[PDB]
Amino acid sequence: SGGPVPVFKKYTTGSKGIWEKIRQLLTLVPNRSTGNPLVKNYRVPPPGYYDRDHRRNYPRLVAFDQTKVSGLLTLGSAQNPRQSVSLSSTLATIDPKVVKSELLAEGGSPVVAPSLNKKMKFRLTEESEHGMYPEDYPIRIFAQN
Amino acid sequence: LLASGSIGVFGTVIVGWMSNSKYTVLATVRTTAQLISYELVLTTVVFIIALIVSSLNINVIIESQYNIWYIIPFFPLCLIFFISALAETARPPFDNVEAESELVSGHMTELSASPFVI
Amino acid sequence: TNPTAFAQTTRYVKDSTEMRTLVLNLYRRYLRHSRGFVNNYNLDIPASQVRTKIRQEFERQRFVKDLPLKNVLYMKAQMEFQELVNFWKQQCHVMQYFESIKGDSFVQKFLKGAQ
Amino acid sequence: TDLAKELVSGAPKELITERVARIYQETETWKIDWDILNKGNRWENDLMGYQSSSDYMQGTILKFDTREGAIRFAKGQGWDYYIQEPKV
Amino acid sequence: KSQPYDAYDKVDFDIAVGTKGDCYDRYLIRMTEFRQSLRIIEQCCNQMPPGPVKVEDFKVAPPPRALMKEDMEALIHHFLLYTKGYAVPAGETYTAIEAPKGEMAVYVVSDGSERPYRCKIRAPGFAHLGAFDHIARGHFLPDAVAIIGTMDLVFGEVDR
Amino acid sequence: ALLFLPFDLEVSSMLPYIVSIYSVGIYGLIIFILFLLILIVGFIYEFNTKSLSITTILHKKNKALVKNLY
Amino acid sequence: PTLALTSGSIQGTHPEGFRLPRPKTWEESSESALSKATKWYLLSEIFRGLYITLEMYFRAPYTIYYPFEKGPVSPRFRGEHALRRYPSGEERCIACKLCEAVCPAQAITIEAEERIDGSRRTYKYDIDMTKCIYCGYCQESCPVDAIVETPNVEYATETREELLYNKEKLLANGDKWEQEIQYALDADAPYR
Amino acid sequence: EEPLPVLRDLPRPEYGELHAPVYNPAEKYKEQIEELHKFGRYIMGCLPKFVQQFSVWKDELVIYVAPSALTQVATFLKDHTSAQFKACMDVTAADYPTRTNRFDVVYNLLSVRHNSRIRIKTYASEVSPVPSVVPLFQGANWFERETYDLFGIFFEGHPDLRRIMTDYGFQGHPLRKDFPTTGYTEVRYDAEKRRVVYEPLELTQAWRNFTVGSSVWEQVGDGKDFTPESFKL
Amino acid sequence: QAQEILIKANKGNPTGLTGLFQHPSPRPTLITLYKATLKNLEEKIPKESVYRTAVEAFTKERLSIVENNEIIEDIEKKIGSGLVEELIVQANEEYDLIDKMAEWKAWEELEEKPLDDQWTYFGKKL
Amino acid sequence: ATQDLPPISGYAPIQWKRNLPSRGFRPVIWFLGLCTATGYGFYQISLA
Ligand SMILES: CCCCCCCCCCCC(=O)OC[C@H](COP(=O)(O)OCC[N+](C)(C)C)OC(=O)CCCCCCCCCCC
Ligand SMILES: CCCCCCCCCCCC(=O)OC[C@H](COP(=O)(O)OCC[N+](C)(C)C)OC(=O)CCCCCCCCCCC
Ligand code: SF4
Ligand code: SF4
Repeated sequence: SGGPVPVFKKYTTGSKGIWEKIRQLLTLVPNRSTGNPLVKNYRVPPPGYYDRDHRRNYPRLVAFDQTKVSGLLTLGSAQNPRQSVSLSSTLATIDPKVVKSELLAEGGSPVVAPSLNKKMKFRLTEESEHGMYPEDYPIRIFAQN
Repeated sequence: LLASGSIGVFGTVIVGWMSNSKYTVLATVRTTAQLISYELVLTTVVFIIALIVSSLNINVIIESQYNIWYIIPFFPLCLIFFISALAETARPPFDNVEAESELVSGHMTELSASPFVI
Repeated sequence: TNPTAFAQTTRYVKDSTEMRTLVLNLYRRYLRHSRGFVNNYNLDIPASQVRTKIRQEFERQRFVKDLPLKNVLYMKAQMEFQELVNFWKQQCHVMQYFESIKGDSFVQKFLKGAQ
Repeated sequence: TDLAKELVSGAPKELITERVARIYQETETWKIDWDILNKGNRWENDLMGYQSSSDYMQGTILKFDTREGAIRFAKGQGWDYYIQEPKV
Repeated sequence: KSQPYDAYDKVDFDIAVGTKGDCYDRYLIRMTEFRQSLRIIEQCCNQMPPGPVKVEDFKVAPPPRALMKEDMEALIHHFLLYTKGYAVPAGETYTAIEAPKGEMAVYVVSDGSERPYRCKIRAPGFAHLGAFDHIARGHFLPDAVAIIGTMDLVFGEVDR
Repeated sequence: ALLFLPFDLEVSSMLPYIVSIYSVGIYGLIIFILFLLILIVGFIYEFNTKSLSITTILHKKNKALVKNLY
Repeated sequence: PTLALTSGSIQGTHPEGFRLPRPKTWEESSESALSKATKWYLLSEIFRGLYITLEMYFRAPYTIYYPFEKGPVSPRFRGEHALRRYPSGEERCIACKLCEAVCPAQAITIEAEERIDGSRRTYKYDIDMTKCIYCGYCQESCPVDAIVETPNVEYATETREELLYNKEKLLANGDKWEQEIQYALDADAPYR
Repeated sequence: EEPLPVLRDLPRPEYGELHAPVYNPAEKYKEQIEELHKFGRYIMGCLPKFVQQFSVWKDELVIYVAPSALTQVATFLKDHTSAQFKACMDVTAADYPTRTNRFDVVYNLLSVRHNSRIRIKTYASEVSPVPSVVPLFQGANWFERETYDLFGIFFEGHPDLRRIMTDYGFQGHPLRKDFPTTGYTEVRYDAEKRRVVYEPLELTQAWRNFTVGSSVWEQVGDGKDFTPESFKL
Repeated sequence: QAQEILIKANKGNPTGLTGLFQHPSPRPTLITLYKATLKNLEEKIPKESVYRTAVEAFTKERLSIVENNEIIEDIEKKIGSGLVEELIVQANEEYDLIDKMAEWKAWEELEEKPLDDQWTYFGKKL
Repeated sequence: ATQDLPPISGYAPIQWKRNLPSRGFRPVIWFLGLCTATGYGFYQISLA
């Protein structure tokens, strides 16, 4: 948790002597550093086959047109079995009980657009948690819950 | 002192006048409407000080502050004077005369060499 | 959103006759702004010269035949009108637009290098 | 095929007339490229030996799929061309 | 969050949402993006795992120089990587990431060749500048600067 | 700009009272306050009508969408 | 079970308390009228803003004094292209044309032939430093570390012609910067 | 009042043998491929007349329609509450000269509500117009102008279509395959004319073509199928 | 019959999302517009059109859930498609589509058939 | 050992939440000071 941190826990140039106590009396926030890095620590020493293959097994490119689309409702599926063959005529003459299981899900209810990530669930947070602006500021903070 | 301030105000509005119209004449109705308005507030502040000493002589005004400095009684006026002092000179934050991000160099975009120095 | 000055919707015209009348008005629009093009771009050629060049431009390609290619030629010529009238092309491009431009015998081309 | 599409492609006048495009086959697909210029295709720069050029179509090659597809394109643009039949 | 990628699911951070849709709100969101980004940097430093830094497939990555000059298989892939390049299997893709400006995405078509066929780049600054007319209408000339600034325009990205 | 001319003549006409604030005594002070209260009504009038505001009427108009079922 | 029955999702579910509360009116402000007026009239936040700026006036500036001092550099720094050389004196480069192929900006021009001794070397090797992007594929492509980028950056020239580096100019730098390139390589050996 | 540590002197773990897992990334899309196939079938169910075909690559869904059927499908994909694709992120194109309709106009849509993206792909020729999606999305006003400028595609119904990426008075549409990468002309300054003038192209060094030593062999094959068994014959 | 249904208000309390004011009397107005949707299907869209079946699959489902719940919060939570103000928008713009979809006759056969080579990418059939 | 890895304990937490504590006396005190400064000032002017 990123609470306030004293000056002597930040790798920066500090104050030595009575000037430290002068600084802590004049500066508005005594736990802020000057920002100059620590010369004594910061950058002190300078910098001086098939089992493991997947590209060849990339998912294939298969296109589903009106001809093949009609075949799933009539013949069924390759898991649960049941030229130009137009779909529009098939929808005009076919059993709605085929529709309520194949062409639709959960009793004809329309299929909500598939989420790119299901677990994107948000919750509204509060000031004492995220340490951000108080309530009057015109933003709100969301989290992943 | 106040009269000579007015002449410089009229001196500035000449800068953005008739020298084509790209950026100087954009900041001349803007300029004139600024250092006109604050010249009211600056003038009133001066007179209120002169009212306290009943004199229009700067030496009398200076010599009459022996036992008190008008920063103590007239602290609001000093802020108001300085705010008006900034705006009259067109210094920032009241610096839309030469609005660098808006009017390139403001009214001095045409000026170069000696006209700029003066 | 607010469209700019001298804008027209891009429409696929499905008539031979309507395109004829659209072009005719367009040619007048160029001639109406003949004085402006001289004063806007500070062209060295007088107003009559620009109309002469505009006429040479319009006379040049009046014999096209394909309607699907008629709309494309009307669409882009509209852009040329819109770019020029709105004063968008720089001064140099208009000066060089009118500053562009008989062959030589085989001996002349043989000697220097031909192409 | 009958369309004068050259007035919409914006290509210079020299492509229609003074340039020749070869439709060849290097082993399953066909390609189009323009034959080299008579002079000025490649002259040695006298400063650093760079291979200078005035031909702007030297670096252009179009990968096609079928022969008739390439011929359709060449007629569509109004391009002069010839076809090189590969040896069997 | 919508499409996690590159060890963003592992870390935790809070997104910021405004309420008024003006420049001051977008400022607060951008300032919050400072601290939330600094929050992840602590997590990335702490949670750093060991191991390799690139895929150990010589066909899509150069082999180490200690091994290029020792192993005949290593030198061949070094020679082949830098002259012909690796070939991308055919397909098409549109991957969008949270760029600092916004949604930046590339549309890439692979023609089975070592060179991409089509590379369209979605620049977040491109679309925002289009909405300048909708946003700036009715404001004053000084407000034009404020609107441009809050759009975070970088015209190298706009005119890609 | 036009309203600067009145208010500037008001301020610049208070000069006589500055150098004579003593001798005129209370009588001048009561006259001086009246000379302002008359000009305050001018100040009050411009305050109410919002004459100084630049105003934004040419744009920033919105409406509520309403279904018109038939 | 999901909300597909109602054509909704758990995604479409806004969090509890998503909707805004009622906005305050003038009677619901914590700071009294006098308290707000004093902050407003006396410029409380501006004066605080001034003080914090004055804090930085008593801090050490970050400025360094070029050219008397330089900023830090790393052993991986990509600067002036340079052609290296063996200790025995023979050129490291054997004219792959790996150089001419990788170069994204096509700034490398190589022409080679059999030397007199027969060992494969190149007689032309030109870099158009005005065309180069200092990408770094020079250094990575070499199987003999013949072309490397020195940590130098101060070589600006009056005439652009001086920015076309032929072989001799590249070889001159390779000798002139050899000891420095030793610092760079021997400090970056483990990570390659 | 305590001294700061030195991080270089902190104790560190020692790591030896590495076991980096090597498994097909396509496994994490096993459900994603399954979800999207139904949704495309659903759209074809709701639009038998317009949805010619569709295909799903990993977590991406593509809808192919004719130019006539473009605005109709995009309106359905915007308003229909099952698929609320309110934002049109990208309007792109590409050139494939072999086919009669060489161009391939793309439409990437974003659904903030349902958290998904779709791709409407409608072909276009050098002369066949495409209806503008401005009446649905005003955000394509600048994405279409880029497509017209770089391809010449004629967009039907654009409120104002013109050049947005090329120079004023530029000739030709660059992103075509027949357009040379170096262009036809380049500019310079001519002192006598006292202006910057266009001139025919001249290269001191021509663009060397290194594609000649390309691959002559096959690189990638069919691959491994991952189609969910519910979408097979 | 001359009626007026309030789609979105132009004043009042904000609803988090900018430019989306709080609807004064949403719950019956949602019920009215939801009911008017089912009337529009019965007049324009044929029976076999799966778009018609897909509208009722959630219009009846949601509209029934709205009536039982008398708290505005509970209407959103169980339907799970955002705020109440947004739920008005979803119902309204879906109503217009029923008018437009019937005009298009999108229940018919494929109007324009693609050519042979159109949907093949780089020679290999998709 | 032969790489860059964070320490076993990691590092101490960093400060990242907003930390802007206020300063100065309450506005009433500043207001009261302004009155006294005026109240004392007009006593000195009046004496003069
Ligand atoms: C009796 C008491 C006497 C006090 C005399 C002094 C008064 C001064 C002005 C107070 C009112 C004011 O600064 O107002 C602020 C005004 C107008 O703000 P507004 O339009 O009302 O918006 C605020 C709406 N609120 C009420 C909801 C918050 O704009 C400004 O930000 C002006 C900024 C001026 C900066 C000048 C810097 C100069 C620094 C000088 C020292 C280094
Ligand atoms: C001799 C004086 C000269 C200057 C006169 C004007 C000063 C400004 C204060 C008047 C307005 C007011 O009332 O400010 C009040 C405000 C806000 O306080 P709050 O939010 O209620 O505090 C919260 C709750 N506490 C009280 C528990 C903390 O305080 C300030 O932030 C004061 C700013 C600090 C520095 C000011 C001086 C910096 C300039 C350098 C001069 C030394
Ligand atoms: S550094 Fe890169 S771009 Fe520059 S010359 Fe070398 S390979 Fe080419
Ligand atoms: S990679 Fe090295 S050896 Fe090969 S051509 Fe380049 S510099 Fe010469």
